[PDB]
Amino acid sequence: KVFGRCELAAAMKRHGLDNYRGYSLGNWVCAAKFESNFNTQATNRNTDGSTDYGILQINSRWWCNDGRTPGSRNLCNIPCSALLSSDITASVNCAKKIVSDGNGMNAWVAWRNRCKGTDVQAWIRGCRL
Ligand SMILES: NC(=[NH2+])NCCC[C@H](N)C(=O)O
Ligand SMILES: NC(=[NH2+])NCCC[C@H](N)C(=O)O
Ligand SMILES: [Cl-]
Ligand SMILES: [Cl-]
Ligand SMILES: [Cl-]
Ligand SMILES: [Cl-]
Repeated sequence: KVFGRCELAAAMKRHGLDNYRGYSLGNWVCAAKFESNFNTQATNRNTDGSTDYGILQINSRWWCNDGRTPGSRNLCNIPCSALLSSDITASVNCAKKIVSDGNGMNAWVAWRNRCKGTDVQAWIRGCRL
């Protein structure tokens, strides 16, 4: 599923991401924009052989099981495929665990490089939330 901008903001809010660990909804929408262009089915292989999955490009190295990332963990206790569903529940629950992990949203390199410090409120502007 390719979400609309306000559509995703709404879904993220419903699943409790808005201001989770102090990160406003706009941060999460901006992160999803540059990670996946709002596409739940996005996948990208990393140089190390792990793969990033879903709207927030969650990595098999630590967070999900894909059966093909040697030495990896599955800290969200899910198959990586659950992160590609049109229902964003698994991605949000896993993102909550990731952002609690110590480095906040810097865990997402695209957020650090393209969203951090910017006017992230623009991402939810005009949305009936
Ligand atoms: N959120 C991340 N993927 N961070 C990268 C390092 C992972 C971190 N050492 C951990 O607790 O698994
Ligand atoms: N070149 C870019 N990546 N621009 C993204 C900024 C989008 C802007 N915050 C908006 O939603 O209207
Ligand atoms: Cl957009
Ligand atoms: Cl594996
Ligand atoms: Cl599995
Ligand atoms: Cl933080």
